[PDB]
Amino acid sequence: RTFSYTLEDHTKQAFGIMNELRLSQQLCDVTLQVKYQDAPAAQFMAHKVVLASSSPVFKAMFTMEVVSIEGIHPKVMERLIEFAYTASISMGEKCVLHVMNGAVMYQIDSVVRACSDFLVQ
Amino acid sequence: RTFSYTLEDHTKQAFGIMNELRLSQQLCDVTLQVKYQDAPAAQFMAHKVVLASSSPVFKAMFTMEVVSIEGIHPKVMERLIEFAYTASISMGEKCVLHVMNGAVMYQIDSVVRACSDFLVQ
Ligand SMILES: *[C@H]1C(C#N)=C(O)[C@@H](C)[C@@H]2CCc3c(nn(C)c3-c3cccnc3)[C@@]12C
Ligand SMILES: *[C@H]1C(C#N)=C(O)[C@@H](C)[C@@H]2CCc3c(nn(C)c3-c3cccnc3)[C@@]12C
Repeated sequence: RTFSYTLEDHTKQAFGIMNELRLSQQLCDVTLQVKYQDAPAAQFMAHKVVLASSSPVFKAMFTMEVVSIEGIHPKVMERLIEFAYTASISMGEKCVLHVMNGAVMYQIDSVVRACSDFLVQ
Repeated sequence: RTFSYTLEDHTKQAFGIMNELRLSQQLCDVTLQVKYQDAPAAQFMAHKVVLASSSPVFKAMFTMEVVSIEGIHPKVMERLIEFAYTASISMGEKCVLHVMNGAVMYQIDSVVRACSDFLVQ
């Protein structure tokens, strides 16, 4: 007989740690430079393999690097990265469209579907 | 008002992709050399930030590198890495103790508790 076991919460817990690591800027191997049209330049350190696992666009991009990002607002990028590491996203209603546009841009389909479904209303 | 959304399955899905990436040997930044006492040398490519998020011992170790691993059996290491990326682990009963010893060695407490609870019986 062969024993087997699954920890139901493991993925949620491992992501918690991965988020700590990003916040401590530990083990990061990418820096996203978001320069965008009158808004101040922002930088976001992250882990390539985590970004790739949430976005086909990031996966395509990566399969210490500094990446220039045009065409998306830093605050929008910030929220998408948070989603990549936390499985949740928040914005103030008067902006759920801007977020959606970022999520469309990065093929984060679950976020797109969420904003879209909410915007319809 | 501020909108918020959580994708319940995101962590399970992102890990699925991270596992694909490891299997395709994409974005890896560590190679674990497991040489152990009469057994053949084995190598395991992985992502530091994923190993770190499942093991305090790996986190301590990392906070393309080749790491020499002594004192643990390659097949045991293999199963622990699988657990790190899949949240599940399997072995053939006549070996759940060997696995437990590896899991103890790497402070993967949920695996230790699982084998321990099963061994008691
Ligand atoms: C509006 C908002 C709210 N409420 C947010 O929660 C965040 C997510 C938005 C970031 C992007 C943004 C916002 N307000 N504006 C006017 C923009 C913007 C500006 C220029 C180009 N694209 C977007 C926020 C702050
Ligand atoms: C026994 C086993 C079963 N059934 C497994 O599923 C895997 C996880 C074991 C790997 C380690 C191992 C096993 N059998 N032996 C004798 C060892 C071993 C040998 C020497 C030192 N430590 C462990 C497996 C194959």
